[PDB]
Amino acid sequence: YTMSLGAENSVAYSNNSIAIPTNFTISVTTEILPVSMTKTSVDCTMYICG
Amino acid sequence: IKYFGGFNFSQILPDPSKPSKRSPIEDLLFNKVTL
Ligand SMILES: *[C@@H]1O[C@H](CO)[C@@H](O[C@@H]2O[C@H](CO)[C@@H](O)[C@H](O)[C@H]2NC(C)=O)[C@H](O)[C@H]1NC(C)=O
Ligand SMILES: *[C@@H]1O[C@H](CO)[C@@H](O[C@@H]2O[C@H](CO)[C@@H](O)[C@H](O)[C@H]2NC(C)=O)[C@H](O)[C@H]1NC(C)=O
Ligand SMILES: *[C@@H]1O[C@H](CO)[C@@H](O)[C@H](O)[C@H]1NC(C)=O
Repeated sequence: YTMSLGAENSVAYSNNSIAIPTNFTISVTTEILPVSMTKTSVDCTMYICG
Repeated sequence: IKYFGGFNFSQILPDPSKPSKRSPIEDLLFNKVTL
């Protein structure tokens, strides 16, 4: 299938029409961010030379 | 209908007249960039 961006929605914009929420919803969203990588250190004379 | 209180947006809104569904500004940008 060809990719579909999303549901095509049309908002009833007018010159005197306003929409106001009568309620709400407390949404808790998780966000993951890496901070540090594995700390490594090498030594040629033992890696490069046996 | 597009009567945004007198604000004209045809420059940036998509223009269906052209075969590509792109705004005049977007089309100017596309033609100004040579790949
Ligand atoms: C706002 O939405 C909440 C739910 O998101 C409504 O609370 C629900 O109310 C119904 C009764 O109509 C209960 O059966 C549900 O158990 C309620 N849910 C929760 C999580 O408590 C709330 O009524 C809405 N606000 C208004 C003013 O109706
Ligand atoms: C919005 O602006 C565009 C141009 O940026 C207007 O289109 C021009 O309209 C005049 C008539 O007044 C023509 O002479 C030009 O040839 C048109 N140019 C283009 C590129 O179409 C458009 O009429 C304006 N619309 C509103 C509602 O203000
Ligand atoms: C709301 O919409 C039109 C958009 O052209 C606006 O001009 C007018 O004030 C309103 N509608 C009418 C016909 O009264």
